[PDB]
Amino acid sequence: FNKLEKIELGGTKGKTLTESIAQIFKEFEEAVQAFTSVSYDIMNIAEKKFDDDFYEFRSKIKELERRLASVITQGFDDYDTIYGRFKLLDNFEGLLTRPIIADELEKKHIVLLEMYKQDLKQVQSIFLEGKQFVDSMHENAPLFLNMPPIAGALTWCKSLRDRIQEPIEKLAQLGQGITEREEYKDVQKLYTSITKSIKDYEDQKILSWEKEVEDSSQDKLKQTLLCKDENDLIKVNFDPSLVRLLKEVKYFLLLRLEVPTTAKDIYTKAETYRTQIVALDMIVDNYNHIKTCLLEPLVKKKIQDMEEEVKPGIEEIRWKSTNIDQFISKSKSIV
Amino acid sequence: VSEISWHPEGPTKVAVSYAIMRFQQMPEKMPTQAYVWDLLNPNSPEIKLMSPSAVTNISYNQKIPDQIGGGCYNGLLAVWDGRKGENPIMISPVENSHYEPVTHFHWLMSKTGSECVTTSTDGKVMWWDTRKFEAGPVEKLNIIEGLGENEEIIGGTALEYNVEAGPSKFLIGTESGSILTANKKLKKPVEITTRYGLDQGRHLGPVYSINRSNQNPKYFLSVGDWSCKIWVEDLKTPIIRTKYHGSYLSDGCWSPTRSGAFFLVRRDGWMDVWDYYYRQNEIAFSHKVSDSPLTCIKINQTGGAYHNSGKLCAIGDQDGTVTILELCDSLYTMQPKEKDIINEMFEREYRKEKN
Amino acid sequence: SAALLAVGLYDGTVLVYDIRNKHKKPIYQSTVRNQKHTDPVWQVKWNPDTSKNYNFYSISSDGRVMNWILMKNKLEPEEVILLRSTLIGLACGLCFDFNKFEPHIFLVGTEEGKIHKCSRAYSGQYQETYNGHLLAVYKVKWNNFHPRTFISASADWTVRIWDSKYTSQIICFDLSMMVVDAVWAPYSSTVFACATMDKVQVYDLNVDKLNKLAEQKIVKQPKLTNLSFNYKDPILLVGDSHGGVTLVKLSPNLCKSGPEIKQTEDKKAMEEFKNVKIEDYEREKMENL
Repeated sequence: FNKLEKIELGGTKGKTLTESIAQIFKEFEEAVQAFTSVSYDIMNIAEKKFDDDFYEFRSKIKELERRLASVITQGFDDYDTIYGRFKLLDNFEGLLTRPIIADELEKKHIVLLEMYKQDLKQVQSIFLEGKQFVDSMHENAPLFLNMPPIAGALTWCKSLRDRIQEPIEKLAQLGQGITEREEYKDVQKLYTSITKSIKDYEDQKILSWEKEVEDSSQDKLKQTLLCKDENDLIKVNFDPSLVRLLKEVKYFLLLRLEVPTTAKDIYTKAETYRTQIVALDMIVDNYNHIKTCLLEPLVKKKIQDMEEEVKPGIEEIRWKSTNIDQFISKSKSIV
Repeated sequence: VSEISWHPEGPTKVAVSYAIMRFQQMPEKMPTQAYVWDLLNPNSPEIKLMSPSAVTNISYNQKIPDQIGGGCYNGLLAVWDGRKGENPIMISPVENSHYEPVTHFHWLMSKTGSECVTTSTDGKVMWWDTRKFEAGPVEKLNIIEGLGENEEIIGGTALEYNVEAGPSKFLIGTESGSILTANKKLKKPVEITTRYGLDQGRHLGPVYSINRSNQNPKYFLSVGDWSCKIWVEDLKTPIIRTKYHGSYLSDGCWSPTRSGAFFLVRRDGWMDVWDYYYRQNEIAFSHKVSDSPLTCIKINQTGGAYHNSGKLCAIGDQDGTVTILELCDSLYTMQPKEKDIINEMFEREYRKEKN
Repeated sequence: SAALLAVGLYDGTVLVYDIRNKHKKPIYQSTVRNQKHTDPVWQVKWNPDTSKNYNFYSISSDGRVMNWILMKNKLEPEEVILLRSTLIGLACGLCFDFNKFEPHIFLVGTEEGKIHKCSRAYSGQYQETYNGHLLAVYKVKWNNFHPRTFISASADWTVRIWDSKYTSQIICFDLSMMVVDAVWAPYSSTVFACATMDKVQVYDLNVDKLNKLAEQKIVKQPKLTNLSFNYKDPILLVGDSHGGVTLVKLSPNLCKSGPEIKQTEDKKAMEEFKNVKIEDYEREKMENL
């Protein structure tokens, strides 16, 4: 009862419940004050007065334990969340009054199992609807904001898998042979079928990705420089699929699970590419706005010399080996 | 509609940005330009804000009347003038400004000539000077999680800053689901003090919006993944988790007027209101805005002419429509002994989490 | 606030009205979504406490004591207790009453016939049961100016006076015709009225031990469905089967502090000497049995 005072559940409808708990604590405080009187008693076997005083105190406790059971049932009918309700139990985990609270808990345990089925079933229904959109890559998809279309699925799937897995680690902690109850067994059997279906979807995405990782590594090497249109307007040829791969690798490390084979070398240098692409750009631009600025029949040689100077590089360009630092700068001293 | 902001004087104009947050799905040479609407002539936009790249987050600056500042998809920061508009007057350098898109941009009101702060999915928070864009930003903080030896750089998905909190604290949300706090010092260039939900409070997805009540600045909510949560200015674990929802939550904010009620917007299409004065178990009322998703909400701070504070709610759709909802004269107006009751409830919840 | 009017009707729908409002539609209604009880709602009462908004109490023949709280454009239901043995379903309940001295303790009458004393505290338990009556109890009502004492009027043509401490009745009042309802007098304790097949019958315990003081036939043509007492004046209201409602002013021969007129000059006596005289009378029946 001393622990009961300290408890401040704070859940839903307020004060009115804590006031009811306070009045309950005051009644207890009157009873223990009357017990402290120790009139005769002093653990005297020959005296048959303590046995009478026990029966009086035992009756007061049985009345008190029934008020606690009623307060717990109110507080449980309030939170209306598997999490909020499991938090309530934890507060009274040390404040279980042996079998009288245990008789209430047996009924409470059945209601928790029913609540987890509804959430688990609801996730399954969201996963099936989502799975279609994720693979499709539609607008208004489960994938949230800027992620890869592949890594985004795995992070999405992980977020669902994590939601379902939190109550099970809590359910294992409950006593009174919850595992032996047939209702719990039906939830676990459902859970297993959902986890397997999610894992199968991840396995299809990673396998399909690993193939795309091998195809992308080829593009990089033979990417070089591309210059389009009648006007010579050379630009960065860097594949969008290489930028998405570069982002894809970072989110895999964040979720840990698994990592690609020989894509580490691309991700270490990744930073160096994102300085070199910007740095490169610098010059590239300047060239464009240099080409169109003329009206040129004056000062052909200079401009030509820049064309004749640039005319290799582009040829040179291979992401296999970047000596961009120089090139860049020699251009830059002349641009 | 990637982000919305209200005019600081009163609810007369609503500046709104436009960009695709889906990756590489943006077309080649799509129209990159933010607009600014007036509530008198909602046919077409009052004034155009031409930008170098698509604008992700914008906001008005209360210090300088009509000076909108915005963060592009490139990583560039831009600043226009709401009267003349057209082209941007201040633009950051390309090389020193962060990689990947500006996820949040807010003004540091507590300063003579205004300053602006900016987070990204690169995971580098920055304190910019508007007068002096010069050679890059002033402050560079990379968002490490855990300390010790394990240092992973995680994308700063949301940033919250308030007058009552002061220029000391900057409340930052991350991709992994945690929430960090960066106290700027004149001593050591920056310090990351508190770690809200390293253990239990961890959101299942990225923390897309943080906000704190203007009435009680101690208490702030973060709208991560399916389920919104509420926190307290020291404690690690959240005080009140509020349900789960149909689809994810994009954004959510407190009523500037009323401490009790706060509005969430779902990617399903619905807005849903949680009035904690009456009921803590269920929703106050839900409302279909569009069949297309909702990417942002903003609420009118300060009132003028007909429209009082907390009445109009500008909501940004994925279709590109921006709806303005006049809320009920009960929802924005203060109910009797409202601020007292919510303070008592939160105090009770602070005692809960200690226990 | 006398404007707030509490209504119960068939299909166990709970209605609230305001007399102030001109339009005259229900202010509130219960629905299936607000957990409305099935069958009817025999008795409905207001909770005097106004700390937690406005508490409205109801009982159904389905047998669930429902506490309804007034909110803005919504009604929040709360199951107080369940009536509930080798039978099927929940026990039926035809009336309930709350003790004005102790708001926790409240009595409930059943179609089974067994009256039950109940606490708001413990939902799934009974404080005490009274296996006195043989058939459905129509109306139970606590006595005024004394706790732990009450009347009940049942289909079985008997009106009985309990004390809560005892498990059986103290006095019974066998009438040939069916008992329809019994109601305590508000001005004085040890005074109640019983209506039976066009016959209203008033008793006083000080004046006579068993015999009726007054028996009268308000109306000849119909039967008497219900009677209720006014708290201000000595005036009884009597309902008929034909929707007619006749009032009756009682005789001044019955009163309080009767033995001597304006003796001792006790102001406390009017809410204590009444508390004392039923105890003094209660003791007399314990010596008899």
